[PDB]
Amino acid sequence: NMLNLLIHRKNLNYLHLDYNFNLKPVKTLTTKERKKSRFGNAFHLCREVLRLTKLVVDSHVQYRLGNVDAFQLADGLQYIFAHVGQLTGMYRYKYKLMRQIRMCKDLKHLIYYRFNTGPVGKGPGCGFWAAGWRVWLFFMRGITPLLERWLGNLLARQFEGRHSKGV
Amino acid sequence: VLKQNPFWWTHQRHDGKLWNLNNYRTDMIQALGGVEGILEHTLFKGTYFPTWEGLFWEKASGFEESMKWKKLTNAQRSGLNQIPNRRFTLWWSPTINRANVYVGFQVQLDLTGIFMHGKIPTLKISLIQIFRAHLWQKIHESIVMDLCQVFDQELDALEIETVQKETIHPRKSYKMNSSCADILLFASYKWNVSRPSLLADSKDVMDSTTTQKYWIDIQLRWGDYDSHDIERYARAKFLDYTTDNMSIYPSPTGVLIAIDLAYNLHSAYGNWFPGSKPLIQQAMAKIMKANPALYVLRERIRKGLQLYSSEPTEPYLSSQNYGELFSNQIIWFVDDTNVYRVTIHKTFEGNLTTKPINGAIFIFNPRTGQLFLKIIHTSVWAGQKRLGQLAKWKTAEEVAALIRSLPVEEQPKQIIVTRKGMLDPLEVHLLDFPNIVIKGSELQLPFQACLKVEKFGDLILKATEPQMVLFNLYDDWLKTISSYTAFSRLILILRALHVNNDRAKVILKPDKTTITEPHHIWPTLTDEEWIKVEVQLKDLILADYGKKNNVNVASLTQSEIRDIILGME
Amino acid sequence: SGVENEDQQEVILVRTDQSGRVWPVNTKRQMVSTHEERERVRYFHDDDNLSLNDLVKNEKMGTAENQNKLFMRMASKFMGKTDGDYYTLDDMFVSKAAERERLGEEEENQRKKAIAEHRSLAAQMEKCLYCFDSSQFPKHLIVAIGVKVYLCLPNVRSLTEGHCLIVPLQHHRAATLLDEDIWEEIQMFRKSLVKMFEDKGLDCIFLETNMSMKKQYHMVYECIPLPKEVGDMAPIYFKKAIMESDEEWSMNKKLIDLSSKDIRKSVPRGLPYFSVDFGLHGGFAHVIEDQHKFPHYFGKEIIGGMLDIEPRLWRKGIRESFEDQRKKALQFAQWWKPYDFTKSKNY
RNA sequence: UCCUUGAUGAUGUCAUACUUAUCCUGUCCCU
Ligand SMILES: O=P(O)(O)O[C@H]1[C@H](OP(=O)(O)O)[C@@H](OP(=O)(O)O)[C@H](OP(=O)(O)O)[C@@H](OP(=O)(O)O)[C@H]1OP(=O)(O)O
Ligand SMILES: [Mg+2]
Ligand SMILES: [Zn+2]
Repeated sequence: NMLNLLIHRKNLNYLHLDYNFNLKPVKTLTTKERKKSRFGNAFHLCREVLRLTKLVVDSHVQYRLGNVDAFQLADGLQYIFAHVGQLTGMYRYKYKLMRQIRMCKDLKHLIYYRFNTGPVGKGPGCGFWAAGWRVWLFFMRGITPLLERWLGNLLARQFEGRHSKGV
Repeated sequence: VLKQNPFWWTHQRHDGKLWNLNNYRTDMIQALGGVEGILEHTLFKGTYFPTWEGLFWEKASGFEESMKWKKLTNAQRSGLNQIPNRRFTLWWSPTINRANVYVGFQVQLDLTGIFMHGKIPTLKISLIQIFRAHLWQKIHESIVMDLCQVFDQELDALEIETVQKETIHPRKSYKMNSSCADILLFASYKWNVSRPSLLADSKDVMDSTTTQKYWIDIQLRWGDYDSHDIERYARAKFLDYTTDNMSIYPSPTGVLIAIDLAYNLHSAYGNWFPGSKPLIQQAMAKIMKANPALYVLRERIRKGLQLYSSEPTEPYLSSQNYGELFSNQIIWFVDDTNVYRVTIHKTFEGNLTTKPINGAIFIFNPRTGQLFLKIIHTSVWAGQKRLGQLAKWKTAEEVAALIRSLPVEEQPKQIIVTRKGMLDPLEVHLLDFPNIVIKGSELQLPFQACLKVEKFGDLILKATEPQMVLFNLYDDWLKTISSYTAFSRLILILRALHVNNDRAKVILKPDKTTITEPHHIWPTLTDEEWIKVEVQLKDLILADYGKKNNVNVASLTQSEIRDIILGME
Repeated sequence: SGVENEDQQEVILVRTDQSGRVWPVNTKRQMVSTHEERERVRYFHDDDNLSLNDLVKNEKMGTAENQNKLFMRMASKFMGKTDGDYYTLDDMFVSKAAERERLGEEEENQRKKAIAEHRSLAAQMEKCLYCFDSSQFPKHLIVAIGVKVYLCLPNVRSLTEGHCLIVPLQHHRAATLLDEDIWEEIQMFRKSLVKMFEDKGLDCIFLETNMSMKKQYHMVYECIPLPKEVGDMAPIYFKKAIMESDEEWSMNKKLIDLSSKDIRKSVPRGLPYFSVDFGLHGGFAHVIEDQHKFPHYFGKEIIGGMLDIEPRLWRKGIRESFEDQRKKALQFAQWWKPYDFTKSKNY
């Protein structure tokens, strides 16, 4: 609701934010409409963070609906945290996240080799999402002030206005 | 000179080349994997060339030409600086666009089953141009229709009632998540099917009989280097699509067929009912080499790659085929050699000028002996008469209109052409008749010489109105000999007419009491007399070939003599 | 089809492609609607007019460009700037799918292409030395006449003694563009000229230089006799000089061998190919890219260097007396009396 | 019961010559 109230206050009726936080144009845009509707790293960071959380919460919703499993929930969460850079696309709008992404890959190499040891083969079957969970919460610990400042200046420019030659 | 050279210390006019790197190139190929291992990183399979040998690249017709020499304003080369790189980026596209090379969000491409990892600069334009005008949907519904029409002709060999094509929403071809049903079968009593297996498996029929219901699905993927194993893909999509709730099938006892557009691989995984796996094998093998939509795919890929090939073509009639001329099919020879014929004369200024003469289209049956002579009058050449080239198109148009007027019983199965330039117009003008195979001949025939006969020439030169005239060049031969004996006799006669054209007439008419009939072309002889004149015309062919090539005919082997007389070595 | 009455006449409007096939030619942007309810359903303006058989037809008739027509339009001025990411040349190409200006596509194709091709061809025909009914056409350098090809002699000082040419009647621009009936008759003149120069103690080198195939140059098949003590050293010169021709780090692997493959099934229909054949044995061929690092002569220069001739012969020629010195045709015609195969009226 | 100033066949029609939303990339002629 927040992201498309930001869309509808900017009168960008030709954009559409779907329910999985993919922003697509409804029609084919002119040059003026395309320059008007270019967003920045604040909007797309908030949109991709909300994509990651909706992936997590929907995994839990399909567990709570009776659709999936306990074990398949654990392995789905372990995939989500091992593959944020492949499921979301947060890296495009802040690149330093590769530091986190590679780290999760390293943990996936550390855990699986200890997990797939004996009779257990190379199937999916491994939900040990504590490590990737810690890595993506420690990311959020530092991305909270950066995004609060960026979204604050975004809202302040939308509601106060831009100061042309003020600074 | 403002340019700096690194070869400042030598010159090849004086010192020579001083380095040679062909051993380097040779074991560079052998180190990368060989040509076979290199070309699996490429779209070579998507071009569907049989071999790689005579492939020539063609940077002479790209955008870097007459325009882009003097475009000027070098800020042009700021957005359009990646346009020389497009062809390259197309060619190695199964390795640029991998999962394991770009860790990325991996969006789907527009109306395709193509996924683009990352934001490769010119790849998306190339993929839009190759799948221009809804080619995924047309490829999918052309394969569904082909497999249905395969099932529309094998009813009373299997247990059937009626195959039925679902008209589902069109937006299922480019949907990797789930599918619906590409055809539904309707068996008479029951099918004890087998179990799920592959398309290239051997045996083992078994479990439950599942009356009236049988589905196939058709999945078109766009493989990359990492994932183009079509069998593992087919079984994975089967086990995912049959055991989920988003995709619900009529029966649990059907097959899906996976086709990789990038590599031209195909396979299947499902419940095979008896006498269907060796049917679908032959069917899919036929469809992967005759489908007109895959043809547009392949030609658009080659088109975008600008990559050509002399040495392979469609497989000709060249030498070893020719026994297949005399099967139970309707085969035509078409010859347009004498269509646009010209005679040159001098004017009062002295300068030589060109006036046309009436031509003909030579259609011959090599399995009955029936002839179609289409006399092409001068009054269709009112409109160019300086260069020609519309000869090919008027010939193809008249052959197409003749097959159009001809009943469906005598329609050809193969049309075998003497001049290869006709292979492309007929292929256009016979799109109304898809079952006609058009095949070229390396084996050149003397069918131009048939109009050297006085009856044909006096018919053509004195005409003033286009007419279709019928003949039989096997005059009464089929009462005693076979079609191929009569055909080899006719090739001997026409070749001897092409070589000397008068000594053949003297030898075939040595006596006034030897006669010929007005219903027929050649004199009436008993079979011993035919053996005599066949040996004589064989001598006329061989002696003049040896004279034109400074060789003796008493040393030539039987295969060499056959190649001299019948075709060309 | 199209008519276009060129100053009195009638010409059937046709287009040639790369492969030399000749097809009959039948006869503010509004940003159409390249979506639906929220979903994209077509890219260009005519993705629902074309059927599958129509795509097969337009793939066969369609010339081998399809990138160039779009890149010409989106290369021009007043058209923004690719700002790195978020607006590349990819989505610029998606945005340029306008609604072409009421058969303006067929108009530009027909008018540009048909008229341009005809205009160029007419000019070439008018000033062609060959194609009998032309303007220049010496007409006394004719020695032979065949069914479809003829011998000629060059209009200039003629590099060697029995220098001759094998020219077809019509413009055909290549040997790979020839039909088999013309090609088998060029091979008969070739096998007769070899037998004429072999009994005279000479040797034969048959050149075929085919430059860029869109300026419509007439086909001419060289024949340059040089003495046998120099023609046994002739594949060495051409083998050295083909590989020290064209743009280094080329693609197509220079010096195609033609020992038993005889360019008809060696070089694809469409792309330039210099070729040289030594007598009756086929020699070499070189697919030409980069039309500036390869001279339009190239063969008379190698032959003219191994015979130590001045460069005014091979480039630009030296003219002769317009009837008097050009009666080497008289000398050539008494050479080509025993080896004439084009007549039988010699009673 | 007002009110303000002039530059030597013309005028019209038809024909000929000179520049494109539009693009292609270069050769003649005599001793
Ligand atoms: O293809 P491999 O080199 O053998 O590696 C794969 C890959 O892991 P890496 O990313 O570390 O290479 C898979 O993940 P992705 O390919 O999807 O990134 C992973 O499975 P997940 O997808 O579940 O991570 C899989 O693990 P496994 O084979 O145990 O299922 C693992 O193979 P290895 O485990 O043999 O390294
Ligand atoms: Mg700018
Ligand atoms: Zn000409």
